[PDB]
Amino acid sequence: FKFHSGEKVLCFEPDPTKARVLYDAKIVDVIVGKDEKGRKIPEYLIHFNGWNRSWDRWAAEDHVLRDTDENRRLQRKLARKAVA
Amino acid sequence: FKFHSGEKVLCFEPDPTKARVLYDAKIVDVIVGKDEKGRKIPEYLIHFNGWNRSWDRWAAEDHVLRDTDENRRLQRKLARKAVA
Amino acid sequence: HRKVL
DNA sequence: GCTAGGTCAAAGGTCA
DNA sequence: CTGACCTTTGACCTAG
DNA sequence: GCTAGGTCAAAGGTCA
DNA sequence: CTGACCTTTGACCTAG
Repeated sequence: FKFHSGEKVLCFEPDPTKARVLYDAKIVDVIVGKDEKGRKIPEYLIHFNGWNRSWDRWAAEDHVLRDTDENRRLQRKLARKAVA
Repeated sequence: FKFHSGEKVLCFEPDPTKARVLYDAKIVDVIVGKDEKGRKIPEYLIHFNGWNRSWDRWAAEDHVLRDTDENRRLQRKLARKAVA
Repeated sequence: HRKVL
């Protein structure tokens, strides 16, 4: 699908109760999964750079951004919000 | 929430790949769960009348209907579609 | 219960 | 600074 | 092969 | 004390 | 005529 194993990406904080920020991350595994209505949807196991594997989280495509100038800009912008 | 343990209800087929029909069922257990965005949502363990406990499925509120004249009418209507 | 604010 | 309890997500095994 | 359940394995958090 | 759960046996339905 | 299997109920215990 949109991202592939090995790919370096940006990924949203997987924990809802925490500041919405973007972490540098890596696709560890992809997996065809299934929506509530049985449609094939991809799932992505994500590794958070600089944290060890025990921090790896399953995330929906929604939650994973391409490592792009524009997404990096969005990273910095969310990073400032969270500190302030 | 909307339904309670012990309550007799109608419940949608929980299996997407099967005919959309309504089964007579019973709320076995309710459970406060959490949505993708961490909001509290109720989950309901449903028992399907006439099938044994090994067929019990967790279902979202969406999937559970009150045992009502109007819902019984809907049941019959879906049941006819499914046979035809 | 997780990580950083 | 530390430790003890609870709790969470992942992963794996069992049961029918 | 699936869904439910239970258990183990790290790691956190909040108490004390 | 009362409550919600869990286990259990009695009893009636349907089916093959 | 019988046994398997499901439901609903009333009894009971226990944990909180």
